[PDB]
Amino acid sequence: GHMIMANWQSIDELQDIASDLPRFIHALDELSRRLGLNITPLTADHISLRCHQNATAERWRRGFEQCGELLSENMINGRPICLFKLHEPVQVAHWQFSIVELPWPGEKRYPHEGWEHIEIVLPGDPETLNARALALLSDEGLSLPGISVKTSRLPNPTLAVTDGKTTIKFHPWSIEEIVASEQ
Repeated sequence: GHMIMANWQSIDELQDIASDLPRFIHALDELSRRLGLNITPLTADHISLRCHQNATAERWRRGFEQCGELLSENMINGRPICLFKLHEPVQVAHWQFSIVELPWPGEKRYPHEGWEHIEIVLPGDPETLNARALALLSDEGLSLPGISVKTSRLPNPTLAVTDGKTTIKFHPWSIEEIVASEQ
Protein backbone atom coordinates (compact mmCIF):
# COMPACT_ATOMS: atom_id res chain seq x y z
CA GLY A 1 0.00 0.00 0.00
CA HIS A 2 1.06 3.58 -0.69
CA MET A 3 3.13 4.95 2.17
CA ILE A 4 1.20 7.05 4.67
CA MET A 5 3.35 10.19 4.98
CA ALA A 6 1.52 13.23 6.32
CA ASN A 7 1.94 16.23 4.05
CA TRP A 8 2.86 19.43 5.91
CA GLN A 9 -0.47 20.95 4.80
CA SER A 10 -2.35 18.20 6.66
CA ILE A 11 -0.80 18.83 10.08
CA ASP A 12 -2.92 20.60 12.69
CA GLU A 13 0.14 22.25 14.26
CA LEU A 14 1.11 23.81 10.91
CA GLN A 15 -2.26 25.18 9.80
CA ASP A 16 -1.25 28.79 10.35
CA ILE A 17 1.82 28.57 8.10
CA ALA A 18 -0.14 26.61 5.49
CA SER A 19 -2.59 29.53 5.45
CA ASP A 20 0.30 32.02 5.36
CA LEU A 21 1.99 30.63 2.25
CA PRO A 22 -0.06 32.43 -0.44
CA ARG A 23 0.85 35.79 1.14
CA PHE A 24 4.51 34.82 1.02
CA ILE A 25 4.37 33.64 -2.61
CA HIS A 26 3.09 37.09 -3.61
CA ALA A 27 5.73 38.78 -1.44
CA LEU A 28 8.56 36.86 -3.11
CA ASP A 29 7.11 37.38 -6.58
CA GLU A 30 6.82 41.12 -6.06
CA LEU A 31 10.25 41.48 -4.45
CA SER A 32 11.85 39.56 -7.31
CA ARG A 33 10.06 41.74 -9.86
CA ARG A 34 11.18 45.00 -8.22
CA LEU A 35 14.76 43.70 -7.93
CA GLY A 36 14.71 42.46 -11.52
CA LEU A 37 15.77 39.03 -10.27
CA ASN A 38 15.30 36.11 -12.66
CA ILE A 39 14.07 33.25 -10.46
CA THR A 40 13.85 30.40 -13.00
CA PRO A 41 17.57 29.45 -13.09
CA LEU A 42 18.18 29.87 -9.35
CA THR A 43 18.57 26.78 -7.17
CA ALA A 44 16.37 26.67 -4.07
CA ASP A 45 18.00 25.59 -0.82
CA HIS A 46 15.62 26.20 2.06
CA ILE A 47 12.70 28.31 3.21
CA SER A 48 12.65 30.03 6.60
CA LEU A 49 10.07 30.89 9.23
CA ARG A 50 10.23 33.46 12.01
CA CYS A 51 8.39 33.49 15.32
CA HIS A 52 8.55 35.67 18.42
CA GLN A 53 6.97 33.21 20.89
CA ASN A 54 8.70 30.13 22.25
CA ALA A 55 5.34 28.33 22.29
CA THR A 56 4.93 29.00 18.56
CA ALA A 57 8.34 27.47 17.84
CA GLU A 58 7.50 24.41 19.95
CA ARG A 59 4.15 23.96 18.19
CA TRP A 60 5.73 24.16 14.75
CA ARG A 61 8.41 21.71 15.89
CA ARG A 62 5.75 19.18 16.90
CA GLY A 63 4.18 19.77 13.49
CA PHE A 64 7.33 19.31 11.43
CA GLU A 65 8.19 16.15 13.33
CA GLN A 66 5.03 14.66 11.82
CA CYS A 67 6.03 15.39 8.22
CA GLY A 68 9.81 15.47 8.27
CA GLU A 69 13.07 14.64 10.00
CA LEU A 70 15.67 16.75 11.78
CA LEU A 71 18.74 17.59 9.69
CA SER A 72 20.42 19.73 12.30
CA GLU A 73 19.80 21.80 15.39
CA ASN A 74 22.40 24.41 16.26
CA MET A 75 22.73 27.08 18.90
CA ILE A 76 22.79 30.46 17.20
CA ASN A 77 23.08 33.58 19.36
CA GLY A 78 21.74 31.85 22.46
CA ARG A 79 18.79 30.14 20.80
CA PRO A 80 18.22 26.97 18.78
CA ILE A 81 17.61 26.87 15.05
CA CYS A 82 16.25 23.64 13.61
CA LEU A 83 16.54 22.54 10.00
CA PHE A 84 13.98 19.92 8.94
CA LYS A 85 13.91 17.88 5.74
CA LEU A 86 10.29 17.17 4.75
CA HIS A 87 9.03 14.05 2.97
CA GLU A 88 7.06 16.26 0.57
CA PRO A 89 8.08 19.85 -0.30
CA VAL A 90 6.76 23.33 0.34
CA GLN A 91 5.84 24.44 -3.19
CA VAL A 92 6.85 28.03 -3.97
CA ALA A 93 6.29 28.94 -7.60
CA HIS A 94 8.42 26.50 -9.59
CA TRP A 95 10.51 25.73 -6.48
CA GLN A 96 10.17 22.67 -4.26
CA PHE A 97 11.67 23.49 -0.86
CA SER A 98 12.42 20.25 0.96
CA ILE A 99 14.20 21.96 3.83
CA VAL A 100 12.59 24.32 6.33
CA GLU A 101 14.48 26.44 8.84
CA LEU A 102 12.75 26.94 12.19
CA PRO A 103 14.53 29.49 14.41
CA TRP A 104 13.52 30.13 18.02
CA PRO A 105 12.87 33.79 18.97
CA GLY A 106 16.12 35.74 18.83
CA GLU A 107 17.39 39.29 19.27
CA LYS A 108 15.37 40.88 16.46
CA ARG A 109 11.62 40.83 17.05
CA TYR A 110 9.64 39.94 13.92
CA PRO A 111 5.96 40.89 14.49
CA HIS A 112 4.69 38.31 12.02
CA GLU A 113 4.92 34.61 12.84
CA GLY A 114 5.22 32.80 9.53
CA TRP A 115 7.24 32.68 6.32
CA GLU A 116 10.01 35.28 6.20
CA HIS A 117 12.80 34.33 3.78
CA ILE A 118 14.24 31.84 1.32
CA GLU A 119 17.85 30.95 0.62
CA ILE A 120 19.34 30.29 -2.79
CA VAL A 121 22.59 28.44 -3.44
CA LEU A 122 25.01 30.04 -5.91
CA PRO A 123 27.72 27.47 -6.75
CA GLY A 124 31.23 28.80 -7.23
CA ASP A 125 33.96 30.41 -5.15
CA PRO A 126 32.71 31.51 -1.70
CA GLU A 127 35.14 34.42 -1.87
CA THR A 128 33.07 36.04 -4.63
CA LEU A 129 29.61 35.04 -3.38
CA ASN A 130 28.59 38.56 -2.34
CA ALA A 131 29.79 40.02 -5.63
CA ARG A 132 28.05 37.37 -7.75
CA ALA A 133 24.76 37.80 -5.88
CA LEU A 134 24.87 41.59 -6.25
CA ALA A 135 25.39 41.14 -10.00
CA LEU A 136 22.03 39.35 -10.24
CA LEU A 137 20.19 42.43 -8.98
CA SER A 138 19.20 45.27 -11.32
CA ASP A 139 20.45 48.82 -10.81
CA GLU A 140 16.89 50.11 -10.50
CA GLY A 141 16.02 47.52 -7.88
CA LEU A 142 19.08 48.17 -5.71
CA SER A 143 18.41 51.91 -5.80
CA LEU A 144 14.70 51.58 -5.01
CA PRO A 145 13.60 52.96 -1.62
CA GLY A 146 12.64 50.48 1.08
CA ILE A 147 14.99 47.93 -0.49
CA SER A 148 18.20 47.12 1.39
CA VAL A 149 21.11 44.71 1.10
CA LYS A 150 23.40 43.26 3.75
CA THR A 151 26.04 40.62 4.36
CA SER A 152 26.40 38.10 7.18
CA ARG A 153 33.43 24.06 8.69
CA LEU A 154 32.90 25.97 5.44
CA PRO A 155 32.90 29.73 4.81
CA ASN A 156 29.23 30.57 4.38
CA PRO A 157 29.02 34.22 3.30
CA THR A 158 25.36 35.12 2.88
CA LEU A 159 24.09 38.09 0.87
CA ALA A 160 20.57 39.16 1.86
CA VAL A 161 18.28 41.53 -0.04
CA THR A 162 15.08 42.75 1.61
CA ASP A 163 12.14 45.15 1.52
CA GLY A 164 11.93 45.27 5.30
CA LYS A 165 9.92 42.09 5.92
CA THR A 166 10.48 39.70 3.01
CA THR A 167 14.01 38.53 2.33
CA ILE A 168 15.92 36.55 -0.28
CA LYS A 169 19.39 35.32 0.65
CA PHE A 170 22.18 33.78 -1.40
CA HIS A 171 25.06 31.62 -0.15
CA PRO A 172 27.69 29.13 -1.48
CA TRP A 173 26.40 25.86 -0.01
CA SER A 174 23.25 23.81 0.38
CA ILE A 175 22.17 22.72 3.86
CA GLU A 176 23.00 19.07 3.15
CA GLU A 177 26.50 20.13 2.09
CA ILE A 178 26.99 22.16 5.26
CA VAL A 179 25.79 19.14 7.26
CA ALA A 180 28.26 16.90 5.43
CA SER A 181 31.16 19.29 6.03
CA GLU A 182 30.68 18.56 9.73
CA GLN A 183 30.23 14.83 10.30
